Amino acid sequence: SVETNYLPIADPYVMFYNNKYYAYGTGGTTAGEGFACFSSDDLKNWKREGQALSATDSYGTWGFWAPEVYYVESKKKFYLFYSAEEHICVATSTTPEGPFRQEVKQPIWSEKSIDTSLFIDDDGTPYLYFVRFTDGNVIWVAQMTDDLMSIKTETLNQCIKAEVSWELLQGKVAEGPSLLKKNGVYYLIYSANHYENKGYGVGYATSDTPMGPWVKYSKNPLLQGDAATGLVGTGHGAPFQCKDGSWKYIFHAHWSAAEIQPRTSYIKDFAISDQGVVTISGTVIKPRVLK
Ligand SMILES: [Ca+2]
Repeated sequence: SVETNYLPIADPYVMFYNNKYYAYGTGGTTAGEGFACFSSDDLKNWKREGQALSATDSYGTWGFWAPEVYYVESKKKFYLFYSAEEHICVATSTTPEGPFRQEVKQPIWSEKSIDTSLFIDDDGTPYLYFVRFTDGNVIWVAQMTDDLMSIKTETLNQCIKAEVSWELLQGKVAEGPSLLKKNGVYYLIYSANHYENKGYGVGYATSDTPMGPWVKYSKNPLLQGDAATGLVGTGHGAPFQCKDGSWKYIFHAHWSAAEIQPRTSYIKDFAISDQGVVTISGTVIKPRVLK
């Protein structure tokens, strides 16, 4: 039977671990503030796994946004990177579903920041992408310490700010970073505009280093509303590999053309060509939750 005909989260992230998809996003919780965990075998039908993170096990009581979860081979443990009260935080778990907890309930650093996304390079060096409120919402990067608990502030670098027309429909916002490396090029995939705008959209930038400098793709945006479904407010997503070796891009959209809330998530195809061009395309998978 059907719980809901949607995947009821915003700012979605998918981890493919041990032949199983695991989704985490903003909202859709059933046991208080924090993050839920959804799992799936096929990307269409999802089941709830429980409350991945409870507010009592973390810094903060409000604003649990934009979670990403990674199995770190180096540490043989799961790491949940997230925002809480407009600060960036990290919790750990021995399993994909949780409970993710902080031993000490504090953020990574003191400055307000959101939209954490981790990248560990071929070198073994960890990088954290996140938003600082320096000139609108701006995507920054810094190298992390070995324990993935702190950033090295001396490595702070500015990545992307809202500059071109499609990125300045509402407010001054570049956010929801995602990093992928392919054939020596680092691709920073991000969202621009206030999420409430129907023109929330996804674009990318490239660089020969993980911390820039960055050149934006000339044909951005990659995704700014899906034509076939009429989904609008499309953004804050994540790329991920599938069982068969192809890629997909999970993202949210407004509830409908009339109402923003509650945002829900959808899946399209994703790829980086041999000539280094990124595409988000294909018929939208409209996920649902079963019990
Ligand atoms: Ca994210």
